[PDB]
Amino acid sequence: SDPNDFYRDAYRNENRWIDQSVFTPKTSKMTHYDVEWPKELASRPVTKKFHHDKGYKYDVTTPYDQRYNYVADRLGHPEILGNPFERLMRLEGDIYHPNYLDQPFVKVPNANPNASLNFEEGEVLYENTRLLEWAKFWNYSVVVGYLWCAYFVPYNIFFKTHMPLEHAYDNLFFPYFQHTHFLWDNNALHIPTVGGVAIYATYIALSYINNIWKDYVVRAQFSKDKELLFVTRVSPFGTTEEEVYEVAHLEHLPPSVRSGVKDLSAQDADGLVDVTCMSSQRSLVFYKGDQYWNPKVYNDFINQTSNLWTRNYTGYNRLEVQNSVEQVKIGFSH
Amino acid sequence: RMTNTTEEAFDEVSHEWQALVTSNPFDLNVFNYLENTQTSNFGTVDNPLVVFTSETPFRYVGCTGQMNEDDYEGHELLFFLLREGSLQRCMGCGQVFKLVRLRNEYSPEMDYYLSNFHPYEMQEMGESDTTVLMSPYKYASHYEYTQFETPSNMVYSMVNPDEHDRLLVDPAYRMERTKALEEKYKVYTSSLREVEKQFEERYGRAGQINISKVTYSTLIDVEKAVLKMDRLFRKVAKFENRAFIDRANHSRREKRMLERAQQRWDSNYSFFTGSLTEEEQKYRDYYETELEAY
Amino acid sequence: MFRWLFLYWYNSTDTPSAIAKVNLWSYINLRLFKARLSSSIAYYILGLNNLELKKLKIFYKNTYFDYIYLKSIPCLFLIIFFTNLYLFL
Amino acid sequence: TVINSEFLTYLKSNYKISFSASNIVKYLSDKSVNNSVILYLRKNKIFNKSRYSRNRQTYRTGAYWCLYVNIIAVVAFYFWFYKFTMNFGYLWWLLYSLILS
Amino acid sequence: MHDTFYVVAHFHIMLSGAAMTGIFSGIYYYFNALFGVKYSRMFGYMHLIYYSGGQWVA
Amino acid sequence: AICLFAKFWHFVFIFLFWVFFVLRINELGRIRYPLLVANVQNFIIIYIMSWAYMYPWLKFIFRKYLDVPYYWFYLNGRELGIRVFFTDLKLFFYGITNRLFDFNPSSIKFEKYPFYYWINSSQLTEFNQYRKFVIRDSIIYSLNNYII
Amino acid sequence: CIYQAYQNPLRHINTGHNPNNVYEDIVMLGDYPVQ
Amino acid sequence: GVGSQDILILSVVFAGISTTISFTNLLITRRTLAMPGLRHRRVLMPFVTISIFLTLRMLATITPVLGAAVIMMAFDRHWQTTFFEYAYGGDPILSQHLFWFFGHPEVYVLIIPTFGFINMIVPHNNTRRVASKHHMIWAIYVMAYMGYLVWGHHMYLVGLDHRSRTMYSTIT
Amino acid sequence: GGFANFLIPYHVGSKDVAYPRLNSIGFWIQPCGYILLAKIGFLRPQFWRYYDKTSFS
Amino acid sequence: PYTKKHDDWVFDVTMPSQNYQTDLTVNIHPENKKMHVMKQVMRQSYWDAEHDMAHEYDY
Amino acid sequence: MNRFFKVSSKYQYYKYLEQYDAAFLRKYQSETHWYLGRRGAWKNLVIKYAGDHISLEEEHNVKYKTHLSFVYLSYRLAWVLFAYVLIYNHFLLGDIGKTFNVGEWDHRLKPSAERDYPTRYESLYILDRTQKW
Amino acid sequence: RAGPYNPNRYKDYYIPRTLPKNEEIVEFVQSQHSVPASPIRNQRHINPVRESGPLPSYDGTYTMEDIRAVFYNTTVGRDYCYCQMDPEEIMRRVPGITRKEAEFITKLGLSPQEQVDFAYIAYNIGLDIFYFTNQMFVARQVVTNSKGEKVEVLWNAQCYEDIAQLNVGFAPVLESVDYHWEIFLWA
Amino acid sequence: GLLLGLSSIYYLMYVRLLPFNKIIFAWILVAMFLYWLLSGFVFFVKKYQYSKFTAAIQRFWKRTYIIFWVIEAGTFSVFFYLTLNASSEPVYMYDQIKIYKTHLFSWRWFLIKLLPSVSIILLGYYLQLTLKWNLFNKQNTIVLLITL
Amino acid sequence: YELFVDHPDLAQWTGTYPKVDSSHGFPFYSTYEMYRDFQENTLNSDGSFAQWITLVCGIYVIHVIYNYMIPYYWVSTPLKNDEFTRLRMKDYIASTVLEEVYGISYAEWG
Ligand SMILES: [Cu+2]
Ligand SMILES: [Mg+2]
Ligand SMILES: [Zn+2]
Ligand SMILES: [Zn+2]
Repeated sequence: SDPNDFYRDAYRNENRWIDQSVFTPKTSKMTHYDVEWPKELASRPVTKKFHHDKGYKYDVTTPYDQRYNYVADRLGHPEILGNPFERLMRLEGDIYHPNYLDQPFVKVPNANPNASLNFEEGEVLYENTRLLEWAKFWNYSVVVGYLWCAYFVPYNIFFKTHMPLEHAYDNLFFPYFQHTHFLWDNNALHIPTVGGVAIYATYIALSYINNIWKDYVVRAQFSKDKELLFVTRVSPFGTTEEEVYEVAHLEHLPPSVRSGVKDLSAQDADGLVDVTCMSSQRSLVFYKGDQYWNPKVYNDFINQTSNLWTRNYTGYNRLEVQNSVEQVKIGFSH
Repeated sequence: RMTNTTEEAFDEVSHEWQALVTSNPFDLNVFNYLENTQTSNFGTVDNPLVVFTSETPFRYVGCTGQMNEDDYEGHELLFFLLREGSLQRCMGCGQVFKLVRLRNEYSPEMDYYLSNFHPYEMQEMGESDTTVLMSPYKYASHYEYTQFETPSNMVYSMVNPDEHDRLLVDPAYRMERTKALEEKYKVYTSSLREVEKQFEERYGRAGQINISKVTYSTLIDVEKAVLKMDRLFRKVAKFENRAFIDRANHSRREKRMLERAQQRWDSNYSFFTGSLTEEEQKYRDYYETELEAY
Repeated sequence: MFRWLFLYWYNSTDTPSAIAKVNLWSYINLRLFKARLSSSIAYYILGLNNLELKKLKIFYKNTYFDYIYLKSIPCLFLIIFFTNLYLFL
Repeated sequence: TVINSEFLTYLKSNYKISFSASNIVKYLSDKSVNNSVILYLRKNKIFNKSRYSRNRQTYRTGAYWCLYVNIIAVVAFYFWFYKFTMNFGYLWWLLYSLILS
Repeated sequence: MHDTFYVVAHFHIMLSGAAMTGIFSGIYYYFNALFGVKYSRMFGYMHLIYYSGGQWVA
Repeated sequence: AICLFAKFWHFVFIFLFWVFFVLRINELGRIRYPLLVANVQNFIIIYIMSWAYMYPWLKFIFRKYLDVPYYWFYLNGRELGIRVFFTDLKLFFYGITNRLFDFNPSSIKFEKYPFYYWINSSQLTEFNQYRKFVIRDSIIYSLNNYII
Repeated sequence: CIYQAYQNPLRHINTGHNPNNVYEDIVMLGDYPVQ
Repeated sequence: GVGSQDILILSVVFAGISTTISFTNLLITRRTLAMPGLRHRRVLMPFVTISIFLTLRMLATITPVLGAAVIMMAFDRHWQTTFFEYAYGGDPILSQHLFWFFGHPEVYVLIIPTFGFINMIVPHNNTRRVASKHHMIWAIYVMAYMGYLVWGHHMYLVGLDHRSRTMYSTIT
Repeated sequence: GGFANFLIPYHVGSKDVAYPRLNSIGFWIQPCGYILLAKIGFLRPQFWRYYDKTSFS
Repeated sequence: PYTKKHDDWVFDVTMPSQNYQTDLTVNIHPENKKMHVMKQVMRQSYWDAEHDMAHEYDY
Repeated sequence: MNRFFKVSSKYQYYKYLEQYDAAFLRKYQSETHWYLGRRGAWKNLVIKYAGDHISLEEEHNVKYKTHLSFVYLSYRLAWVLFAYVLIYNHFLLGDIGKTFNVGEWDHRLKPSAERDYPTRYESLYILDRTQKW
Repeated sequence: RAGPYNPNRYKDYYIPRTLPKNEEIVEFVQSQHSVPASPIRNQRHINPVRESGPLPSYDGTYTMEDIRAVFYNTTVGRDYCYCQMDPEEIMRRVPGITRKEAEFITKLGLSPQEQVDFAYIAYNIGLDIFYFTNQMFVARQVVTNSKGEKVEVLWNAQCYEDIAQLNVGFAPVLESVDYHWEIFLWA
Repeated sequence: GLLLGLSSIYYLMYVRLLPFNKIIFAWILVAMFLYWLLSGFVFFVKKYQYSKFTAAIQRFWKRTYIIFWVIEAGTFSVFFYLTLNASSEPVYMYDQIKIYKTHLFSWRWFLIKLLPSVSIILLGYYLQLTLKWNLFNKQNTIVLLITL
Repeated sequence: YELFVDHPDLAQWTGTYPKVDSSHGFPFYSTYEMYRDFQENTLNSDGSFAQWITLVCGIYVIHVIYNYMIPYYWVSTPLKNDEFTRLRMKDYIASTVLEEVYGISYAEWG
């Protein structure tokens, strides 16, 4: 590796005429790229109606009937059909634009439940009725606290006195004075700002409470074929909201950080276990405890959710590393 | 911090990731930083200054002559609109610049000018964890710092656009393609290993390691410690995840562990000789049948 | 992994065109992580048969602080002597 | 992986290694390969020839915001500094056009 | 002469003369690219004559 | 006051940005690291703007250091900056050690008498108080008569 | 787009984005795609 | 009285906002959107463009000061903060000094682009290289730097300290 | 406006402006100030004319 | 873009196109040039709005 | 190595999970691929296609775009106001009293202003307001 | 008016549609280590030659001193110069010049000294003196590189640092007629 | 939210006896401006939702944020510079109290007053560290607390 | 050379021209445009006139700094001991700048 010597034998001014000879290497032929790639390119369909300024002769239209029909999910997606209220509002959404729905290479998923699916109900797997009462209490407390600390106190503190709070003058080194609301913001931009802020804050608080409470599972019932589990969770108005989940969607898996297993909620005997419906990337937080679950079907639900939590999550031992993966047999057939 | 391209990149992120993964010249020319470009030689008749353009008929270019040490510019800034097809000589400089029309392919011609483009920077790629370091002493010096780690186990493969759609809508096709790609990667790795072995046999080692005996002993000890720590961590993880890994005999193992620890932590103190701890003893008690083999 | 950039481009068997033969590009072959200079002074001189790359390394930079303490004694003693003389004079 | 001696001999007789492999994957190990994830990337035609992405050609929202800012500024300045409000009744044709629009 | 017609003349000749004259020069220097047509020689000369004289006259 | 009003307007802007980010995140269902970092940066900027009332505190040390004339001008001829730093470090170490493992001055005091701290001038006070403190002394005496 | 059908309705959910007199929404005002 | 003064103050505020917007839009491109070869060697760019960039930086300098002065004047006019009343602490000299700190740099930035325009016009007409491009660029930059120190020149009769007057005259 | 917008794309050799939306906003916004600063000489809070007998109204 | 050539090297107006470099019997008289057709300058292009209206139209 | 045990559902497309090692699934459906594992990305493709087209620049929320009535009203009002402002400021500055109306509001603590009259209905009524403190 | 067209609505084949065989991959890897790879571009000049041809001799057919006599006699009148020289003399002045070229040179309208200088320049640099100077290429030249190929160089027009002032054209004309709204349409 | 906002607007209008026509005009103009800004931001978000997030785009967004912060901080810097060297009457006779009018506010309450912003910053940092390992529904509580 | 090899951006901020020897024929891994403004706007470079004028102005400014403001910031309140002396010293430190008085030496010229 004497680099100078390498240079002394690498770039010689004599071989200049042959030095920059870009040569297509005569390497081994690869049928995938040297045979299959050309012929497939050679079979490219052609059209005579390319856009004069923007089209291309090989830009052929793909038939929608030739697009891959949806078989990924056995449940409908009403977001494709939208909501009548939106129609009644004539709202312009990105999930209802027909051009956006006109996928060129694939066929869009069906917006209605698949005809194979039966909507009949079966038997309840788990139930927790007092959760509704607890959630209602929490939501009512949140609403009452927001109203009190935000409106009732501000209403009196701003419109029912002339002396400001001690927090108003602790930082200002100015002579004391009284405050009145009849000589402030003559061009009342503060009124619309306060109204908009209050409306948006109330909406955000409601939506956040609904999202927080919407992950837990309040009532569950596996279907007659146990394919579509009907579950009622907590609704935003404190009521119940019913949905369905496909059997293949739910699972229980080790966390992404294997060191966090000991700090998992399900590690406790009276904890919580999350079934993750992978189809909608949804979560159903069942109470990890024996009292709430139904004895008859639990094992099957346990057998239907425990698929990735295997020995591989811990690794392979010294005697097991020999069988880590499937052996690749190459060259024994030529 | 590195984006999951299989679910995110559609057109622009697709081009950027493809450039960062394959270094295709046009692709590189797609994302070359405007701050600086690789400096080439002066344009001669035999050695034209190769100015690349991604399949564009014309490109504006300025002529500065032969730059000197004293002055960064040699000649007056004369701008010309070089067109693809033939070399053009800036008259004031006599500078022969040749336009190159880059076409999206994998031909050896693309390999000819592979060294004419500076490699793309990976610092700005991916998501960032800090808006901007508001340090006036580091305003234009260091790139943004990140709090998360960047995985390096990724192996990227290009896909035909419509075919990619078929992967996005058909999970079974995605699984089959992933298995086939893993098999292909394994085959390629085995072939590379065989090639390296053959090259070593036909040529020999490049040399001996210029390392110290103390460092060599420390490295051997470090390897042994790494193996031991890996075994210990594996045992700890196996014990911790006992409930979820196995569910049928979990009740029996838990009951046996509780009974054994009851007569070990109550009514009797446990004098532990060696590195065996209470957690290790409980783990050994739980999967008692497991440790009986290996 | 290369030290002299020329050698890096000497005979590259991992060209992207070659990489096109299998369509499998691991992140471990990123160009930005391929090669880097040695940060030492390097001058290309006209050798007897071809150019030779001479390597100038001015100062080794692995000094232990003890050595720094080893050399500082004479200067400190001279400073002390000068201060004492200027005080006495 | 596993490789057969017959295929190895056939390849060696057909191809003799005359150069080393520059791919960094040559330095990879079997466990490291087993700890790898395959990724997919759609390849299609390229249209935006810049480091930055392609941008639209119209901002009617921006134009309208600028016009509204100008109108609001004019009205507020007239009503505050000059204490004057526009008597919109004189331009009957303009008012009719605005109403019809 | 603070705050007087001398200062007024200084300010005007520095701004109205030099800056506007340079603006007109750049307009004529880039008349084609901005307008797409060649300038009108006679009327342009008349403008350059009357504008230059008026500044000094005022 | 003008600075405080500007700070209030900036705080309003930052709150509006945070609210918009929250609404968009709720609409989307997945968080963006750029958005999170931008919100964190806005909050940091607001927090930096929060400590603005300390102008008198900042003025003290700077005006004290600004009053010194040149040492070579021979007004005081004393330049003991680093000397003060080192000696004060040692003295503060000694003072902390004394406050830790020595006799601590007592803080218990009377807390239930009316105007017990309102002390008037007397022979025990030398009557060298403020020249106009006679009114305060008389009021204190009258209040003591009331509370007696 | 008055008397000249430049836009196509099948690709537009809300026809009428520009002032025109030769277009009508495929989704009628009393239409409602139901499940 | 209420009227033209307030209207002018509001117009000045609006102009300052617009100038800030324009300056951001211009300077952001020059720092980021420069071509591959025009990253740092400003001598390559035309004289008019160089003057444009320099005047944009100069405007970005004085615009916040002008805006703050306008805000203070508006507060005095409409809230009576005595920001200019000699009775309880204020001084018209402060307002005059602020206006002059916005004053002379404004004229200096205004007259700058015309020189670049003339320099660009002359070189093409004569088919010759400029006399001293680097020297002219450095002189323009030095004149811009010096314009920030001629504030007292336009207020010589305000009666500042004789040292300040002498310094202002020497800088002018 | 004119010189910068015309030349920076050409002279600086940059694609459009750094913030084209901001450039358009400023171009459309200048008219408000232009009009406001030019109406002060003819419009005053004292609207009535010298011969206007404002006492009657 | 325009691609019509409209001007090339034209002689035989004041300089004869024949080769009389060393023709002592031939004398060139530039003052006796024959009349030619006046070539008006290229008038500015007029937009074919309709086609342009189609070219700049947006779907 | 742990191989998938069995599948119990009805749709045979689910049987594809029976030929993959759990880690592989964890590799292709969890950690990095958790947000996309075992989900048909119809929504992703739809969103990308929608974003690709040159749609109306006016938007209200991430879910739905801006209201057509609001857009039309804002555009018409802006155009009419700009036209009126231009006409008045460039042509109708002669008799401002003929072309302008005087009105303003005073602070509620302060007494009602003399010019604080209802616009366009002055010839019918007179207004006054009680102060507060 | 053509209807809307979506380039992403048509399938494209920029990559093979099938995966390669394991044995084929092994063979390709074996071959890839057996043959040398094509070199990448190296910007090192091999053997530079005088770009404007050989430098003028101290004495000979056309010494540099004669060139030194040209700059002082440079002029640009409003008409062509009928001072046409005898082509043979020009041919005598520049050994290797084509006679017809001199006839073309003598028809240019320059004074005989300038004509001889232009003829010498064309003979030394191989300039094609018959190509018209237009907006696309200001001049055309033919050369023979170190690879021996007979290549053509189109010396194009330039600008005085003002691209806006540069007449960007695609025709062999002199007028500036085209006004492209986008300076960089392809960004 | 709509009920509360409408009730607040009506109560404020009734309290101020606002003129309906002028109030409606001002409110419409403000709504137009705000809606336009929000629509621009939403349009940018929707465009950057997919196939638009380049490293150039990220850098441009960071640069835009930094420029906005710098432009905002400029006026406050001028105000602080004016306030530090604030004007007053002559200290010789006119304004003698300025020597004793330090107006130094005690820091003993500043920390207690400012603690909420620090708590919010700490919660933001925790959320930024937690986003890589948490779920969208799991992190909603942090967002709610930050909003409150 | 080590700095330029390590952090090229800093080298650009330092205006250090590319020190890598590109005689090998292969282009460098990281090229950049130099910003020699710091190396130009100096008294020993093309900015000699600008730097000289700036230095002269700063010397004029430094004289104003050392003799007009800082002494004014020294004494602020009425003093019991030699207040008149301190005020006289402060004022004479500023009221006797030669630029205000040196004319009379050569007065017949004017
Ligand atoms: Cu001035
Ligand atoms: Mg004056
Ligand atoms: Zn040149
Ligand atoms: Zn740095």
